[PDB]
Amino acid sequence: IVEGSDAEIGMSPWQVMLFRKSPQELLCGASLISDRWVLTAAHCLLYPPWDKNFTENDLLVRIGKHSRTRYERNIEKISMLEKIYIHPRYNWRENLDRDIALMKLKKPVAFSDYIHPVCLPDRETAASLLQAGYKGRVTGWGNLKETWTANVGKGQPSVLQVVNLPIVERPVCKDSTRIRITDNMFCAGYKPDEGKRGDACEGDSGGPFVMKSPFNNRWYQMGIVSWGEGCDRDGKYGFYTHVFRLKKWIQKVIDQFG
Amino acid sequence: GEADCGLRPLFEKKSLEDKTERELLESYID
RNA sequence: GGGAACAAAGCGAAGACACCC
Ligand SMILES: *C[C@@](*)(O)[C@H](CCCNC(N)=[NH2+])NC(=O)[C@@H]1CCCN1C(=O)[C@H](N)Cc1ccccc1
Ligand SMILES: [Mg+2]
Ligand SMILES: [Mg+2]
Repeated sequence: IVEGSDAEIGMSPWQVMLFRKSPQELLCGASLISDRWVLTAAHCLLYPPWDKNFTENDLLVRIGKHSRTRYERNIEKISMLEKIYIHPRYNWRENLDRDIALMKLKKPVAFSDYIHPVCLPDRETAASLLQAGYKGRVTGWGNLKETWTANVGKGQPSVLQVVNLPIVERPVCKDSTRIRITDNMFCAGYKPDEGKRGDACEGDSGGPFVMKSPFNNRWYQMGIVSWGEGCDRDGKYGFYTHVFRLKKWIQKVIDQFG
Repeated sequence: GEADCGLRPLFEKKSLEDKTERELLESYID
């Protein structure tokens, strides 16, 4: 996350860290949607161009974390995975269209003050909230800048980062890049003339873009950090997988595998 | 959404609000 | 009108606007 701030404890209890067993390393973000299901970006698990193709046994999910590196005993929970499900029409060859994946945990995690599921939006909530100008929130332990010099400062945060960003008009998203923007994506970020800055970055993928409903007070996950060109560049925007557009698939997987 | 999804234990459940959520709420008006 | 359309191909402050009944 670029130009964000340190998250407050318990501020994003649905935040999940995807972690590799060997070598031990942070892979991506993800979100808790129930006691046994986790949502993330498909490219986090499968991306041939980088020889990336993880199976259930290669990783762990760390739930309830604040610090990026410190093991937080009796706070965080480390769960193993029963199975991974990549969206069947995920397009890694072209533009990451349908960059979404589900992971079922081996055993249910107990919720706590630091561990709690986010809601997925229903059709009306999606129609009402996902509108240009309204702001959402993105969180992650990803890079603080698109490029940097480690000899003059660490590239990753010490603790979970957060930033609120406005949803952008679709034609504006399209006009900002040469990559094709599918109907299963949306973009967010400040325009050069708005003053404010902020963006997700490499390492933040799979993390959630959430919105708090003013009508029932609940937080809903509207997007999944997916891709961008550089980070926080002027005239460029972060792109997110449109969760509601692909909710039918999410529901299918879950009703089909409990 | 079902059950108590999206209601944070340390915030909405304790009727407390975080340091920047007002910004999100304000964007619905602005 | 309804289902289906694993939001598939397409079409603006984006809003299901070829299969089945
Ligand atoms: C995997 C995620 O951590 C990462 C998120 C990037 C978010 N950036 C901004 N500015 N919000 N995604 C990626 O790095 C993806 C995976 C494939 C390459 N990629 C990119 O974002 C490229 N920079 C652009 C791109 C290449 C191929 C297909 C789609 C986009
Ligand atoms: Mg920008
Ligand atoms: Mg389509």
